[PDB]
Amino acid sequence: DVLDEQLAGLAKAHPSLTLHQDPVYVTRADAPVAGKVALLSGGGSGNEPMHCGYIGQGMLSGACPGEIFTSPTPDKIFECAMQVDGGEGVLLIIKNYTGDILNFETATELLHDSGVKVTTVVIDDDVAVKDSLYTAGRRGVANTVLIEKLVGAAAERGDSLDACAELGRKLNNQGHSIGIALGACLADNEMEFGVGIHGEPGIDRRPFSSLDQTVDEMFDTLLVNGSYHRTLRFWDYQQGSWQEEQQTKQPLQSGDRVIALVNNLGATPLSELYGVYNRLTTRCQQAGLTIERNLIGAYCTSLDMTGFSITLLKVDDETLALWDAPVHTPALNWGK
Amino acid sequence: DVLDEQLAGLAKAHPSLTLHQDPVYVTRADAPVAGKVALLSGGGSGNEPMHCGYIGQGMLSGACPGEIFTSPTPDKIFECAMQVDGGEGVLLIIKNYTGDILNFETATELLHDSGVKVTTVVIDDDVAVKDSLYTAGRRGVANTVLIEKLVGAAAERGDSLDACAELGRKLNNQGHSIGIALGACLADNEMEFGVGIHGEPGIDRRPFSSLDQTVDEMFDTLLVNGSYHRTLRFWDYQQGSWQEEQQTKQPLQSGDRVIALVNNLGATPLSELYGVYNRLTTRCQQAGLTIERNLIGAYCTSLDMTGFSITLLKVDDETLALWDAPVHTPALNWGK
Repeated sequence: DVLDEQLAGLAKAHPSLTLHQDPVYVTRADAPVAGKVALLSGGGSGNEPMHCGYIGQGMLSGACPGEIFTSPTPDKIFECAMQVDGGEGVLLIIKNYTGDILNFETATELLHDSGVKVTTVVIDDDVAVKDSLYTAGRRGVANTVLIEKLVGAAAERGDSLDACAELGRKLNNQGHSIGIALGACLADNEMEFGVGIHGEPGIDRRPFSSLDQTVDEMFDTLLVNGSYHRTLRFWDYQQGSWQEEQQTKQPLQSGDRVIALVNNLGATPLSELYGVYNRLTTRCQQAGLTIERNLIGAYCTSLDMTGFSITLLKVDDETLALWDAPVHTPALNWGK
Repeated sequence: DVLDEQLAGLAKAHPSLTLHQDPVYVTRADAPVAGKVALLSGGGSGNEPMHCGYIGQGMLSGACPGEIFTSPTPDKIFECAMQVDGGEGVLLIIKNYTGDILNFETATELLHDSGVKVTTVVIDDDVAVKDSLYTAGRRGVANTVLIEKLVGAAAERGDSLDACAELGRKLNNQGHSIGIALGACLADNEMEFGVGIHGEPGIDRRPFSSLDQTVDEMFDTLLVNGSYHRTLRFWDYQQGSWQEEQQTKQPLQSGDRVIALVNNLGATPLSELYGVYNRLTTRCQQAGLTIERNLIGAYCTSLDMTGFSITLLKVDDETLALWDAPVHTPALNWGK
């Protein structure tokens, strides 16, 4: 019952959302919104507000929650996508986990065969660990939030499915995240360095000496692990098939302008996140990175894990315009 | 250093805020704003985003943070008030703790003597305990956030100092809060029932059985402890003296329309607060209470305490209009 009660609570708190039953998924109350590319995501419960907190104008059209840390079944994704399609296509944003990849792929193929124009964006921003417990390649973590906002803004503006997907894929190649935990959702004064959002092990356990030193090593790891080459699969709706694409991320470098996300993994005092941000700006300025915009708070949690993550996303004038554009969701709200 | 770093991070993250030094306090960057009543609050650190997260158009003009769970010294309050005064006077919002009461009282007096038109609003919404560790009467807790927004909206509209204060005092008499904790910032499956935001003891320690049963008894206590008679002290700037006023709160009753705040005390998973809200709505509906607006998240924390509080505030059409009015702060943002 607890998950059901939680979802009923969400629907009651937010009349602008619609909680569907049999199967369970969540959409904007006004879905389908005709005339715009629809954005859809989803994944396990326990990462709230990701993704149901991001449903609204300028962001997601709908989301499909699964069981705790467990991919939604493909029926939820298929039915949600059908519900949100506004005739300009549906963009599926998928975090890189083996379950999520499998279920979103099953749904995507069937959607295409049912006449829905669809394609995909995979998120693999976590720089810490290659081939973790539930992931081939790198894990999809808090950069998903930033990409959902930016691609959400483009869709809301009227950009085509192809333009939205291309933007999503580009941003994914330019975003870098790392997380640490001081306690699971460890010995005294010890941290799990490079932790995942489903409790997966990091690079190692190591001493926690101070907040400042912890940020320093997270920041250093973003730079050192920033270069990354891998194959990602995307749906080509013209051909009606999966296409593999080899792509390379460049590390962040001097001259880069970034959006910074300092994210609470569940149980970190907010005061401490401002201390994290303080050290982050100093390391950014020293490395010739300009932080243009920031988000600080609980945007991609891991239940009640004690820890935090840092995400830096390279941006330009055009992406900043997309950032500044209106968003109206439970977790992010600004503009007219 | 760590407090200093956290405040530096805040100032870096939000250029709409100005961090002052010698003494330390925080104001809107555009303060003093001419032609509008200025709103000021403050208190110990450890309750973030209260109060620095509420600085901005439609809410606080400034805030005076103290040391952890410790009132700001009166020099901070005096100097902050001087800075923010826009020639229409300053309203000081004070949570009912002996330290805060003492320090804001010292500052208010000196402000009046220095030519600043000033008055005060005391918050004593916590229904759990009378005469706690650091409180004469009832503790001031999360309803402070609600009053800050509503009075903030009244001041921004151009209401006089007296109207703003009268609104503040009235809302204080119609707002009711209670909190529980499952872990300090307890035995197995035991909760501290009626905990305070500085870790003060509650009504007692009692079993935790389920989230629904906990909400039931929190809600029942709001009703049972709702009636309250006490003396509150306010600054009469016409007489230039402290004036005692005896006032009585009525309990919420069938027919009342309310704003609901479900508040994370620091380490409760967000999903769980929606579960709390689900049950709260059911009990409200059963009791003839109409929840008109809600806030769910971390608005008045107690460092990394595991627990939550529920606040219900009686409202009417006029107050709902003030709720819906624009607000632009780090922690609360909506409207044009």
